[PDB]
Amino acid sequence: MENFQKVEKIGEGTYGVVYKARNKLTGEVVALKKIRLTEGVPSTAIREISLLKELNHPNIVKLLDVIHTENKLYLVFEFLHQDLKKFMDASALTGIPLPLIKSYLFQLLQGLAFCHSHRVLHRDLKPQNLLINTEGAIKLADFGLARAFGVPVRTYTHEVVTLWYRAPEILLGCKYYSTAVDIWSLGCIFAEMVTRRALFPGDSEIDQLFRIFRTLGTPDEVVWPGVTSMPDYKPSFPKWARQDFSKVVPPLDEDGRSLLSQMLHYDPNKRISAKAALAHPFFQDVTKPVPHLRL
Ligand SMILES: CCC(C)(C)[C@H]1CCc2n[nH]c(C(=O)NC)c2C1
Repeated sequence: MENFQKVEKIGEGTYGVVYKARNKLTGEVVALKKIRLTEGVPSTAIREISLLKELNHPNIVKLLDVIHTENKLYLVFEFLHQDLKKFMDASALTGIPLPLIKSYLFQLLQGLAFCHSHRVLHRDLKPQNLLINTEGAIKLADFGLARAFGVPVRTYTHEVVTLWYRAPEILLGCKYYSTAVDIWSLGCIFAEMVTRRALFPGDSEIDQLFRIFRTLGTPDEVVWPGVTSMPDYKPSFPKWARQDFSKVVPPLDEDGRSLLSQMLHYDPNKRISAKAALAHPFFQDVTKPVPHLRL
């Protein structure tokens, strides 16, 4: 772009670099993602992304514009001041207060209920693409399209993609993702906010898969019909017994643990939907606290 002045690099996104930029004309502060395209223009991929501009909801970071020019694809996002990853790190000694964790989870599920009702999947939810503001809101950002740009083994910067929040069906090679993959990721995020430690910190696809198995038990046809016929399932997978759930997220009350267990069901069909999750008793006393943010 030429109508933008970089303020600082927000990071090396999954497709390109992201800068905090000022719209030299409007004075608007935005998050600008630059995706390098090499020759064959991704018309399909480009149209999918563009439709995301109509996806407007209080818990979704607004995609202001999508500019394809000079073999580059620019995504202009509304700017929020901090991501959940940084907030979680900054809250590591004291932990995020439960009422705030609950508020964040509730809002994220409202956001997912919204995109899912519009047939939009995120596919790569993680603390890094969950953005928060001073008023207590948290918003989903950077919806992916495995249906197009697939899933680059490594972001444009040769950087390692995090597998910690990946649903088991994706790891087992399912060709078709369902909205259930986002519920799984959010469940993992919820656990992390609660314990202050990643639930399944795998450093490889198989390690990711096995860490899940070690905690939730190796899945079989009883809990997950069809699992043994999945593309990457191997009858040789070690058979781990399911761990007592009270050991998984200790500080969490029973309502929180029951909701989490439902978000982490192996069978995508048994996994709770965002809509049903919003009705869970865990949210009976949900409120909207203000986070203490250091910007
Ligand atoms: C790949 C796009 C990512 C990096 C997730 C951006 C999505 C949109 C966005 N808006 N603000 C921020 C921000 O980080 N602020 C401090 C972001 C992050």
